[PDB]
Amino acid sequence: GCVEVDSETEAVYGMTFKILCISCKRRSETNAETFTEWTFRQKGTEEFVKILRYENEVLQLEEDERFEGRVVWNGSRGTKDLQDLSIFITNVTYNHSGDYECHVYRLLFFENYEHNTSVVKKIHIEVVDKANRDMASIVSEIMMYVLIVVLTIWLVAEMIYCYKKIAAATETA
Amino acid sequence: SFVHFTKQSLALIEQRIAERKSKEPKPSSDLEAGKQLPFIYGDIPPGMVSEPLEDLDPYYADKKTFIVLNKGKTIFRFNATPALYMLSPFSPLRRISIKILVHSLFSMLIMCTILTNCIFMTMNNPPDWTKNVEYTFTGIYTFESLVKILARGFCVGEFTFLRDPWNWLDFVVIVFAYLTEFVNLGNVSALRTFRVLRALKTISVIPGLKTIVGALIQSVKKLSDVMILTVFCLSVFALIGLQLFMGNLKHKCFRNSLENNETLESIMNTLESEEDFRKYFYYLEGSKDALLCGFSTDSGQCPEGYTCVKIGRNPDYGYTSFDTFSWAFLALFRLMTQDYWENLYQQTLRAAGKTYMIFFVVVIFLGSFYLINLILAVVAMAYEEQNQANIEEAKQKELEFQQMLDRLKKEQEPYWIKFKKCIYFIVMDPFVDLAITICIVLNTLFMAMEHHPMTEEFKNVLAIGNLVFTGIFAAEMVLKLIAMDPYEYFQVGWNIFDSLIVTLSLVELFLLSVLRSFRLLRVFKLAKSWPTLNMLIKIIGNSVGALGNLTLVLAIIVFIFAVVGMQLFGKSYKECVCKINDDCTLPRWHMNDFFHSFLIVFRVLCGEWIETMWDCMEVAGQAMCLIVYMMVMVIGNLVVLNLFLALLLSSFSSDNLTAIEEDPDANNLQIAVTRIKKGINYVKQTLREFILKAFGKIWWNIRKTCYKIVEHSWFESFIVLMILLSSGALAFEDIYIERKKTIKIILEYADKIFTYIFILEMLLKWIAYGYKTYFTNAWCWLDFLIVDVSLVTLVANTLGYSDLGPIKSLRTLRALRPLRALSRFEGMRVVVNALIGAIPSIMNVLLVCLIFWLIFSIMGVNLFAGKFYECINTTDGSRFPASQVPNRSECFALMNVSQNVRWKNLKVNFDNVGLGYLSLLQVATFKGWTIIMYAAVDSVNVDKQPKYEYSLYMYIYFVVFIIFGSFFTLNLFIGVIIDNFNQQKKDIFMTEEQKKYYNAMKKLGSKKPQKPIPRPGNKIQGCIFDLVTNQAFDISIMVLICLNMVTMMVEKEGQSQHMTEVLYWINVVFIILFTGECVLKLISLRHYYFTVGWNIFDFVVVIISIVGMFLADLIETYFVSPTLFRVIRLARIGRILRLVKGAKGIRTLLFALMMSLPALFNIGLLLFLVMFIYAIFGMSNFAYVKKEDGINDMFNFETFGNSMICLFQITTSAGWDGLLAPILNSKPPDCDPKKVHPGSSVEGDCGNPSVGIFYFVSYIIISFLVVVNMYIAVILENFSVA
Amino acid sequence: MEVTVPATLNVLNGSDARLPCTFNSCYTVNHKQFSLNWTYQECNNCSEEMFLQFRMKIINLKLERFQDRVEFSGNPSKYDVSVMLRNVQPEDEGIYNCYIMNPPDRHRGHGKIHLQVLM
Ligand SMILES: CC(C)CCC[C@@H](C)[C@H]1CC[C@H]2[C@@H]3CC=C4C[C@@H](OC(=O)CCC(=O)O)CC[C@]4(C)[C@H]3CC[C@]12C
Ligand SMILES: C=C(C)[C@@H]1CCC(C)=C[C@H]1c1c(O)cc(CCCCC)cc1O
Ligand SMILES: *[C@@H]1O[C@H](CO)[C@@H](O)[C@H](O)[C@H]1NC(C)=O
Ligand SMILES: *[C@@H]1O[C@H](CO)[C@@H](O)[C@H](O)[C@H]1NC(C)=O
Ligand SMILES: *[C@@H]1O[C@H](CO)[C@@H](O)[C@H](O)[C@H]1NC(C)=O
Repeated sequence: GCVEVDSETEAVYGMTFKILCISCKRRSETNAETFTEWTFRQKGTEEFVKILRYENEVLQLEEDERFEGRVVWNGSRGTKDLQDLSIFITNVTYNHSGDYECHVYRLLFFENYEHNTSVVKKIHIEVVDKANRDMASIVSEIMMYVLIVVLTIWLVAEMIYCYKKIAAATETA
Repeated sequence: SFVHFTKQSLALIEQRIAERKSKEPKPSSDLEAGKQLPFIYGDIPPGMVSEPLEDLDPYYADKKTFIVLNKGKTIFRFNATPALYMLSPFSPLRRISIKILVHSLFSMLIMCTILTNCIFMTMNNPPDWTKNVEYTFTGIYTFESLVKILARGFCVGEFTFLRDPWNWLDFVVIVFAYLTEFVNLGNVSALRTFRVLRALKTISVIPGLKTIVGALIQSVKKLSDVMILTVFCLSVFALIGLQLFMGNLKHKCFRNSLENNETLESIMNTLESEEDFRKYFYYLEGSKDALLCGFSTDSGQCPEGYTCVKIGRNPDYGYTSFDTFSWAFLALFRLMTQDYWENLYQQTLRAAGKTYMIFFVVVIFLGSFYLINLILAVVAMAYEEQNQANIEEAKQKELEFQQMLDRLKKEQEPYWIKFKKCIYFIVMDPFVDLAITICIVLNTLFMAMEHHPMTEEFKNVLAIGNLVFTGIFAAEMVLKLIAMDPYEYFQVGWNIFDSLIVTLSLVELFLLSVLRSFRLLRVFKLAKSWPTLNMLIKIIGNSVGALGNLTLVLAIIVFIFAVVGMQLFGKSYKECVCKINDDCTLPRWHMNDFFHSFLIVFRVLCGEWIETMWDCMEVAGQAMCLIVYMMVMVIGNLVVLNLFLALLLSSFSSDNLTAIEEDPDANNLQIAVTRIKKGINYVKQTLREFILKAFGKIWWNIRKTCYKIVEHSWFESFIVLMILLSSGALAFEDIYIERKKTIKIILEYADKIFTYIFILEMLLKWIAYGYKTYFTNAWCWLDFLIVDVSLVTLVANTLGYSDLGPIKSLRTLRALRPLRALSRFEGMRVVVNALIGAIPSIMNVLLVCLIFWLIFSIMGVNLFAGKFYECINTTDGSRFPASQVPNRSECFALMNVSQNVRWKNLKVNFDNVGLGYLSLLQVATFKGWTIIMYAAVDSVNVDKQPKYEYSLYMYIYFVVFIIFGSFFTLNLFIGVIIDNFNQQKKDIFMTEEQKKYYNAMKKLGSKKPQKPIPRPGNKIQGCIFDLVTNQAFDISIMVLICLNMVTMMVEKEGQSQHMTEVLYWINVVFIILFTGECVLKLISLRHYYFTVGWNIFDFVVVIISIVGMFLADLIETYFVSPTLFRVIRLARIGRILRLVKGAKGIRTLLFALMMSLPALFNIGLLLFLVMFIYAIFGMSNFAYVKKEDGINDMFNFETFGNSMICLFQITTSAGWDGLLAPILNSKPPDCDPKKVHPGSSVEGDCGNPSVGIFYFVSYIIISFLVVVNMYIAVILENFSVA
Repeated sequence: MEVTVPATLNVLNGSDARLPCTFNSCYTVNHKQFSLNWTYQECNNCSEEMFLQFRMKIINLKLERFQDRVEFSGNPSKYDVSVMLRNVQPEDEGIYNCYIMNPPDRHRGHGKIHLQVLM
């Protein structure tokens, strides 16, 4: 069905980065009409500004110099009901370091009922030049290697001990 | 030998009797009135029949009576007292009446009358002319009761009309008929109901049914302790369910807006209609009840604009609930019988939470498994005793008869034959017979090849092939009629059977779609050489033969129930029909007609009663429907079970006796096999002859080390721990693994250590034993195979190619990892070994069942070849009326103008033999069978729009299949299991470690009587022993616990605070009294309390009671927690659980339990392994199919918990078609191959039909087998215990 | 849809005439949609006169031929919609037809009573 996956925070200068704001309904059989708004506040600024608006399968970027022709839609497509408000950056820079807001507005249609709700998703992005490996993977790899090494050491120690044991037993008998 | 009972004879007999009475044994069954004529005098002179004769009995000689004859064995004793006091026994009126009563034409007259009346009550709205028939019917019933009274008397004395209990019914019906003839009282339906009692006159007149009914009544009366124990257990579990769930099914989702500032209470006073409810609450599309809710996070959720409330009516018309003790008992009975229990399971889980599936697991294990099983095992012992006594007495009677015969013997002391000779041996040699058998098999394979989308060259090929086959068979019959004796050709049942088949085939040729199925009957000719098809033939023949009276009784019972249901509620279904149908027309299942009433009765017998009961209670009141349905179950199920058990025992023992050798007559197949073997051997020897004519202790010093390395408990424990870890790591690969980066990485690296460790273990074993030992062991082969799969996956991933399809499937095969656990666990391995040895035993019966199901599948294919196609409005799924789109051409023409139209076809249908096999599996399991019946009975033709009930009488096809391939085949399976148990010279589910404490615990039940406590004489203390020593304090305590049970039942949902306080204080008083008894028992049984298990149970019960009340009032005042409060206020039931004491009908049950738990635990371990593997593979594959049918937002394969919930649900086969239906989608417009799933890249939203079918057929087969052995273990343990 | 009505009722001139029109339906009687039409005709083939109706509440058309002598004496909830005719006149002799529509049932409940005015 749907899964709510938080985005990543390691955009690398000169490369591409996908910001995924996934907001999904509590019941998937429902009919909705969803649109979204993204606002961005740099590391060195106070107020959030609006950067793009996506409604009815048309993307509208604001007159913004830090995103002019550098962000394209990479969310749900072909539908008026959106459960994936992702966007794509085709050339990451250092002005793309800051905090993003993903405002998603949902209008659910039930029997003689029209509910208007809202969600907000906060995404923090720090831009680097070399993607540093994460502590989880580094520690896991080191631990797997040390565990293999210690297991092998224990096994070989026991083999040599048993060889000496059985040689002594055979010589005794 | 017998005087005519003259005037002087009667006078002298009366004088002697009177003299003996003034001066002031048992009857013999051999000639009791109504049995037969004793052979003491053999025949009787023909010059005297039906005349009052001297009573042929010394015991009744001292009484006043006489005897009559009817030209037959039957003899009836008539009272010599005057009929009504104005009719002497010598009066010609009485003599003529006796003659008529004894004549057999009289009995045949009654038979004709009552059977015609039975055919007449089948009518639903009889016309005017039936009143004349009814009048003549009541007249004919008169002149028979009158004859009976004129022969014996009304109430004169003994041997009068009314002394035999079965004549009360006739008088009752006579007076009822002639009372309602003129007097106007009561409603029509109630009056018309009572004429069904005239059907019991069938039991009265037809011989044998009297004895059968008497035996059934005696058996029911014998069955009392099991019934009361079952009621008590259902009551205890109903109390548990009522406490845990109470108003939980009243949860719904109410709007958050409630415009016009209307409060919830202000809204739920003007809401009456479903569409009005639909505006304020949340209904799923097409559902009739509002969607259920939940407060915990594990329970169900509902949309954004809807909050959760506890107001409304319960689901299923308000009949499915736990609010009231009675409704909770109804639900617990339904869950006992497993009838539609999947809906209750899902509703309860959604309302309360998935954590409460433990309740369902426990109850399905305790009631739906154990109590039903022991009901069966207690009714089976009645048979094993009654039949033993009957055979013993029959043997004694036969021995006495033989002795009497010996005593009596001692007291006595050319034209055409010359040319017919050739055919005499040309049509009876093995070659022709084996050729005929091969032709039969080829014809079967040829006819199991038709299919719906058949091409015309194929169709005519089939036609000509069947023509050739029927010509061959007609020729082979004419070569036995014109070439052999026409009069000797009819002395063999196989000859008559073949003649019948060939005439039917000729009729079809030189002529419907049903005549072509009578060729399928020929496959029974192989029964003459296959000694399991012969066993099935014997089973069916015994059903219609020796045990035919039981079948007749069952038929009468079903007919009576159908008629009673029709009469009671047939007009209710017609008037009050908009209560149960939105279209305001009759539902599929109703009782307006006799056929439909009989279908409902058949459904209830099969085990599907609650769905129809809801509509019954909606249309025709609650009490009436409840009594009718409950009586139907209790009687019909008992009679069907009696038939099953009697037929099984007869076919097992009375039929199989090895009286003759294995085919004492030289079998043609055996002769042909011998000739073939000899010819092959000779040819091979000649060919071989012609061909020959033409032409350093180091290696040991390390191998011993490694061998001893893989022996230690340390190594074994380490590897088992690694197996557990590697298996458990698979449960985490949910659809949510993407949002758990750390755990994903740790697992992606842990699999590598696991692979390395297992490869090292494999190499160590290789060097430990060596190829000879390693590759000759199946467990080692399995482990090596799993290691190979893992190694291939690792190599592929390390070298890339991770997107390759075959490699992805091989990765999916990682779900077999847990199977490595099925070598190191002793219970698992022992159970697997015990299970493997039974496959060859049942292979033959499995093949016979496959053959029978193939015959049924071919018949079904011929009947419904591609006739389930329908024009469907996809918006709402409404089949278009046949008046608008009569066929495929018009449906397609409508596709051009409209948008949402489809010439849809059922996924499980009868298009070919495989799909027919699947449909028959669904029908035999009663899961999804109803859609198939509806589509079948709506059949019209190929490329024709189905019409409602156009082929209504195709229900008989399914009825016949259920009676034959689901009842008799199961009987055969059980029969071939029982004899397997018998062939052995001498438990095989237990391990060696469990054997020792099994033997140790054996003595626990067989314990010597406990030493009585000494009498202490001490001041006050002595009187307290005198108080608690006698059977008055104990009985008062028992009735106190009963009263406590009643005050626990009194609770309901919505009761007032006054009731709450009253019950709380009554329970406080009960706790005070129960503590008082315990303290008194302690101070009177110093140092002997705690020396009897029941006293320790009482002490712990008292303590848990006080503690439960204290924590209950503490949680209420502070730390509000409804769920934990409910759980704590559940130790009150300890008091009622203490009631099992003092009843030697529950303690033995519990001891049988505690005897069987070891084997049950081992089998459950194996079943959990299988369920774990299947759950993992389900997460792997079916985690992205469309959410439809039985797969929804709460019961899916998207997580380990959901997968295990579904697998537990279908372990019993409950709703296994609902989960399979979504998976059968392969291609659009019922699919979306390019479907985007946010948060993942698994594009595609439907599964592989082949993998789904194998999954859901294999799993149910394994579950059925495992439960069969689970039943066997407890049955054997009960056999030993009793 | 069973309607129990007397075949013929004789009422003395100047007295009160209670014509019973009772019916039986499984479904609960609800006034939001219960429908009743009371009609009068001089003969079987004569025209019918609409005087007493029930669409939502009791409505009396007060026809000139009955003036104000017709009232309601029944209860839809108790399934009796009989009316009360006071001071019966000789011209009142005729036929009364009782038409009932109780949803969701679709059958039309007809009840015919032939009232004859006695001296
Ligand atoms: C009807 C169409 C669909 C063909 C199906 C295949 C049949 C030709 C096969 C299936 C099972 C076979 C039978 C399996 C077992 C036996 C028992 C065999 O005899 C014994 O095993 C005797 C053992 C004993 O006497 O102890 C003789 C062949 C026979 C009847 C086989 C005959 C051929 C059968 C019927
Ligand atoms: C001969 C065997 C293996 C056992 C011996 C012990 C007893 C009680 C009966 C026999 C037996 C069957 O003959 C068949 C089954 C079921 C067959 C399917 C198993 C998956 C169970 C089953 O216990
Ligand atoms: C980033 O901002 C700097 C000035 O702060 C400007 O010179 C540069 O063009 C901007 N680059 C992007 C990619 O927005
Ligand atoms: C993401 O953006 C890239 C660049 O426009 C595009 O090629 C790709 O198809 C997009 N993927 C999704 C899932 O939108
Ligand atoms: C980003 O912009 C620079 C400057 O135009 C260009 O050289 C580079 O190739 C771009 N890279 C990507 C990935 O768009």
